[PDB]
Amino acid sequence: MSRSETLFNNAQKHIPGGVNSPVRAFKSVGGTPLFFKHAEGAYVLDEDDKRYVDYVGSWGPMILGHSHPDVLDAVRRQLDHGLSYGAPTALEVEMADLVCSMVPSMEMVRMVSSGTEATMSAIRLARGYTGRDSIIKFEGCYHGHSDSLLVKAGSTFGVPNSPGVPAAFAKHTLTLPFNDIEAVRKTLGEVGKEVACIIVEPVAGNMNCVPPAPGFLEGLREACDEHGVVLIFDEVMTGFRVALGGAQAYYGVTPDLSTFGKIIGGGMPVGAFGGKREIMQQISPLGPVYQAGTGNPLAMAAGLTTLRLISRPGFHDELTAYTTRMLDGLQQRADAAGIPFVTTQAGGMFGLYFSGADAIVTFEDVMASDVERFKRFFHLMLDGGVYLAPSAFEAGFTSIAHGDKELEITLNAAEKAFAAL
Amino acid sequence: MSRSETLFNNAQKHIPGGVNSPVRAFKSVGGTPLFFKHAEGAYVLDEDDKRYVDYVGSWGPMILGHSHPDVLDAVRRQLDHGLSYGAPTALEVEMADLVCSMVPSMEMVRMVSSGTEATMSAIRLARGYTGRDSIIKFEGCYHGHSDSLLVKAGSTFGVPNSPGVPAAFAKHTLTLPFNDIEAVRKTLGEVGKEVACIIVEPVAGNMNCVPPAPGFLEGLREACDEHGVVLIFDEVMTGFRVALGGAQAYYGVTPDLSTFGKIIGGGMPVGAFGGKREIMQQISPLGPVYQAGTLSGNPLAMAAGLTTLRLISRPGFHDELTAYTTRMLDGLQQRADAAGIPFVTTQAGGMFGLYFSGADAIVTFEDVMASDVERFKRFFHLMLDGGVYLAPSAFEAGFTSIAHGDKELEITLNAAEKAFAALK
Repeated sequence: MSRSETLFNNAQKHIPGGVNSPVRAFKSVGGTPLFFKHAEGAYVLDEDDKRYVDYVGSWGPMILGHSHPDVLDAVRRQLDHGLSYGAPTALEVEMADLVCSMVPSMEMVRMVSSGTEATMSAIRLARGYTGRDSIIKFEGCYHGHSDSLLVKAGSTFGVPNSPGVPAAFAKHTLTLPFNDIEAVRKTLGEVGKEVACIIVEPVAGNMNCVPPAPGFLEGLREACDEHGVVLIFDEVMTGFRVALGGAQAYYGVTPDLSTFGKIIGGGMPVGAFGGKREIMQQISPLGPVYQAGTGNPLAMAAGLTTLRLISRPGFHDELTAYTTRMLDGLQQRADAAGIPFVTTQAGGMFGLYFSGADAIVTFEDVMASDVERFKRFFHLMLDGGVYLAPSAFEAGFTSIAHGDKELEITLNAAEKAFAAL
Repeated sequence: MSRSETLFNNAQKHIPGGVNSPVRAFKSVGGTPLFFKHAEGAYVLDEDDKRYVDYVGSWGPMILGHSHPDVLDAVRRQLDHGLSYGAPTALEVEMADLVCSMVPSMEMVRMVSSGTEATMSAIRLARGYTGRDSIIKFEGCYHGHSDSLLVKAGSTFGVPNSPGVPAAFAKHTLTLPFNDIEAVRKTLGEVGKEVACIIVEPVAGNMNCVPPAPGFLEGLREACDEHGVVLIFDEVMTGFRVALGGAQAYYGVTPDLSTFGKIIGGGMPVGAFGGKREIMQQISPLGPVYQAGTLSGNPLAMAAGLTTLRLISRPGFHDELTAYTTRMLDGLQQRADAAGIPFVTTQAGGMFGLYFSGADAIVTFEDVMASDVERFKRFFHLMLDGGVYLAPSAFEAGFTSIAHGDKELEITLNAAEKAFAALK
């Protein structure tokens, strides 16, 4: 019995399912989860001293690799001055200025504790700004588990998708198909006067990685313009990763509000929301809209260091090039083994699919892929020293620490895994 | 033009109101906020290098004082392994076991990113467990700014209290007066079959410090038992501070769920919810209820929190905090009396409240609102002049730390004597 199996057994007594984060229980891939105790560069180390090339990166933040020495040094130096205060700091001013200089759509920005809180605040601001109650989201997108997002389409605009959520809290949420601009236009033509905002992951990352179809994001911008709707980009995963200026820069579409995740905290817990000044000015204390969440200096220090380091010229081109080499090598080995396989990519974000589709465009494409084969592939890849996302429905992430040695390990593991399928 | 004034002016361009946390803008006390750059023990240092005796303690977490060397050392050693070295960790098991051993009502516990998300999860679990939709909260209590809590009483149970919140999201939230057990019993007699939970700060901390009236928490427990309602204690501020086992231990009332934060990350952002096993086991992945605020225990918060929780378990820790706090409040009262300034205080362990009021005691939210809030604002700035940093709001509890000793008491009392002399 391994150290991870022992910890997992012991964890069950006081932690539901043995995990604080549900996906970590391996229910989406089978087996018992690995416990980790160390990470460095492109690698994570489990409690049984096995080292894996990491393609989760704590779900996005670790674009510099784990334990980048400049980031760690910045946190170490900040530690001397205290873990937190109850009051404003110069670091928070530096961070707000830097983020708004890097992402032009951000004219003002707020730091909060999480992406979930950032979503709550952004939608509430959109509702306050427009005087409208309803929102549009897309099936397969994730913006946090707040009650009015725990909903599916109504056959009332929405109905709860899980227990503990009152029906009334779902009635203002419309759920439309990702990458279906005509459905957006039709819905806004019918009830657009009621819709405060459209929220979207510009690259979906929580139904595996699904990039936007041609014209989709541009169509959302135009439809929102025409109907007076606030366009919200959820860049918790895509921010500073698909490109320096995020998916909005990469695809050239400017939202009214954006949410950002732990990358701006260099890996430490944090979230942010920001965007057009006229909308942001409604937030307390100068405006009447309450904020969900009430700037940790370690996260600010880590994030400032991280954002400066990834501003090096060519950073995302290098990251993109590694990712393409990896996906190319995977496709080559899947083709050689006769395994239907297709990939998606947006910068340092990728998706792997056991599917015969020519391209993954819709939620239906995702759900139609061979999930059971992915589960087997995941465990075969663990055997080869590679740690993919433990779910067929989660995007993967590369880091600047991934180099020739990690690519060789990854491709050799995949060759053996494909042979065993 | 001080460094803090320059920073506040520069912060306005890209941060709304110049602050990330609205109360930090000093709108509740007037003037412009102090920016801080260092803290140690009982002291905070502003950007102009003035030191203040601190009674905010980062709003609760710093019960050991700021920058406790053993806590900092634990974070430094944990740093050697990465900011987030992944998936479940042994530290998270160690934390869950320690919390449930220290707070016996917690049979299972989850760590999340904030107290706001802990509340969202705990209320959702209560709704799922009971099959009921409505909640009871108390006027003046704060559990996070989620939509269904941004509500006031209806004259439909609740209505939104601020813009951007649909009316439908307020209809299931009932608002009752804190410390009024008879109003709770009347409400449950009328609509109890609709009420999934009562959520309460067992000591109110977000309308200044208002301890529970005799029989109030016991009455909530009896009424919840009678009506099949889940009792939720919000111990984000009271937890590990009113007593080692929280306000639930101090007052001897056991809730069905509790929320925690602040002290359990040692100063780092984190929140938690936990309680009865039958309720908690509904949470994903084994049960059907979705969790708000998933972020597997970030290791620096787990290391800082484990070290903190062990240090505050030292024998007599909270007795020492209480004893300091009583000397301080007695000395403030003496000096206000000497100056002919109406004044009353509240205390619960390492939490306290200062009130410019002629009331014999502060029991209700109306008591808090009736007090002389403008005098508090003047008092706050006079205390800053004397090197003391109180909570910058007449509606926020104050906090003492184990680092507060004779020197800090002397500074605090001498500052207050000068401040009371300037108030009239």
